Amino acid sequence: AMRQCAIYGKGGIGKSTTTQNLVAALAEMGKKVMIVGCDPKADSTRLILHSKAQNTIMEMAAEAGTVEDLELEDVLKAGYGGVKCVESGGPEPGVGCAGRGVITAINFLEEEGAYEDDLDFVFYDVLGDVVCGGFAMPIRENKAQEIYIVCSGEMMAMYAANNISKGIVKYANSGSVRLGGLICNSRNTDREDELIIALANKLGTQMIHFVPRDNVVQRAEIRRMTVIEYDPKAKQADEYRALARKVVDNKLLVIPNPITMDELEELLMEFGIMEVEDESIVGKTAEEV
Amino acid sequence: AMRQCAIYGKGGIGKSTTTQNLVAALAEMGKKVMIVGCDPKADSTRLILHSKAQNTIMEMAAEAGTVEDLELEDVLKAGYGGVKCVESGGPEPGVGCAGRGVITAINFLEEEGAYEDDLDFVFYDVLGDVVCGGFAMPIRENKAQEIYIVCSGEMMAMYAANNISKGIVKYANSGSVRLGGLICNSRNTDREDELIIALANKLGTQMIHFVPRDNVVQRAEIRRMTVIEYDPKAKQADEYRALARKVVDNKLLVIPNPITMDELEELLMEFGIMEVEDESIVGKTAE
Ligand code: SF4
Repeated sequence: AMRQCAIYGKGGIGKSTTTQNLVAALAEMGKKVMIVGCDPKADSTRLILHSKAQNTIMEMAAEAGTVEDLELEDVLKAGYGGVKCVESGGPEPGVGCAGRGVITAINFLEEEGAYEDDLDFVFYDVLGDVVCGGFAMPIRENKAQEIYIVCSGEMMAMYAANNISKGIVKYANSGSVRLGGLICNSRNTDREDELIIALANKLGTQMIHFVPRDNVVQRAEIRRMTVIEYDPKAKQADEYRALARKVVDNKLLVIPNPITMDELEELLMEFGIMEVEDESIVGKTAEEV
Repeated sequence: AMRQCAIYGKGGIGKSTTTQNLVAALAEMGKKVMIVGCDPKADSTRLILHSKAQNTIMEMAAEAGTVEDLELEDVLKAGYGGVKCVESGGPEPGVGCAGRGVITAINFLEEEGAYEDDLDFVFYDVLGDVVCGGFAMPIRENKAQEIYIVCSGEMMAMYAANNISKGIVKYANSGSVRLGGLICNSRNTDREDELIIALANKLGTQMIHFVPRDNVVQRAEIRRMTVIEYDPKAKQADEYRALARKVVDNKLLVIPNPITMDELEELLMEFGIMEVEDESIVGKTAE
């Protein structure tokens, strides 16, 4: 009776790190979990396998005679906590569509019976920036019912969360796909905490957890590992464990309430991220006072 | 002889700011220019029009029903120095496609005769992060002949520069889309200068210009303007005029030579952005 989840968020903010650590803690708790990477951009499996780069289904295709001639074992690779891993692979530059590749990979995993196995969770790690139909395919195709949005207290991360929420709504008139909460990947930015709680509230959801910035996360990283594995006796490990427990016992699943741009900027100015715009100087050259 | 150009690069490194400043410098030089924004998360015309957000072709049709029931005048606006600005409009979250969106905007403007107007340049401001078929459409359709890639001395941005080069490589045999050079948006990083000149070399192109970081940029920005208009006497203005001069006279247009991820990491390490990997302590606990 597995739960299909998706962690969405923009890049450049440690989404993959928080995802893998989250997945590590779950395994530690006694859960069988499978990670399906769906981000063209940042290795969402290296920390579970100590790998520099896991071979993707897409490259194992644009070379190994296309899909039907692939062996599950060459794609799926278990790691720490026996957590199974899989990397979809992004689109062939200039030609492919990220959405299509991701679906082809999921299909493969279903057909080759990868889900018919005793698995508690499955986390799809999707790039959640420009939420085009491509990247929303995991939602349109009912391949993940619970979505958690990794964001931080900065403009683009939040614009991204709003866009990801609009994608979810678009398919709310048809399915179990729901928003389960926001995960704030701290940037040690003032009031980031409150900013995300306020955002969650407006969206109709919750901030499932605040992941602090801890220099241990990076040490466990350049050694290609999660914190939970490096130093289980680390304060940070408890941080993810707290997140792992809350996702397990989470019952809030809603159809988000995207906000407007003005509404979003209001939020930013309200909690001290972006300043109020001085309308008097707009368009004034230096010569003009 | 109108030149069809495009500036490609990832988000978060000042691409649109450099694009608008560069276009500003061209207008100051007498060039009649038009900007067509094709970036979902970055206003590419706001510094030229002094506005917070320009009505996009997409949302101005979702209104009036559909493109045919649309007036050029409502989509194309002119701002500083006569520069004409058009905003494509990103994809409807969860459903649209950048490839579809850009073609819709290009086709309309062509049908409305926005191009044959005496115009010396057209600049497509395109997000060049994941170079999926959708964001490469301006390439597949030969709408952007000379591409200039904005990048900076950092992994993701150089990686983006590489992926854009493959996109250009992929349609070599069909059109006239070429790589004109790289533009380095300085990030106050040591050697960034050299790093990007090295990358260009590997790619087979040129570092057309190094754009310094300078607070006058943010000060013009906050007033919704380009440095050229805000403070024509500032050194940065000359920095942009220099880039515009090299672009107007540029004749080094090529088909790029992508590199491997390994060839890319070797570059970061050499110029010291990335450190060497301690083989030995991999996955080895610590304790
Ligand atoms: S739907 Fe998205 S990922 Fe797919 S080709 Fe279009 S912009 Fe790219």
